[PDB]
Amino acid sequence: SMQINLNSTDPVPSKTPFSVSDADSYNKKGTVTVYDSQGNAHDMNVYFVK
Amino acid sequence: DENRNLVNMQGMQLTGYPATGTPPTIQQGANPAPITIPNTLMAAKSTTTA
Repeated sequence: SMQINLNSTDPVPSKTPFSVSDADSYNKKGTVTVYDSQGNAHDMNVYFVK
Repeated sequence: DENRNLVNMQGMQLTGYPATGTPPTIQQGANPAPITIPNTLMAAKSTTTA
């Protein structure tokens, strides 16, 4: 689950590229840790782009 | 401490959000990584704009 609260007035026009680094292309970078079949941790990076 | 880690005494590691990029930025959506403070050098950064 992931309860997200976003600011209604936060746009991303500064950039369009991603590659988990182009800060300007997104508004929020969240990471959810999840487990695979051996429990190995994984980094669910989630990007919110208005 | 001698490992460049913030601790109490106790001795436990103080955690926080990791920094990334140049200049570093705070990944608030990232997991609460151990805070460390390297004593190594800031690399020169070419002028990009002026």
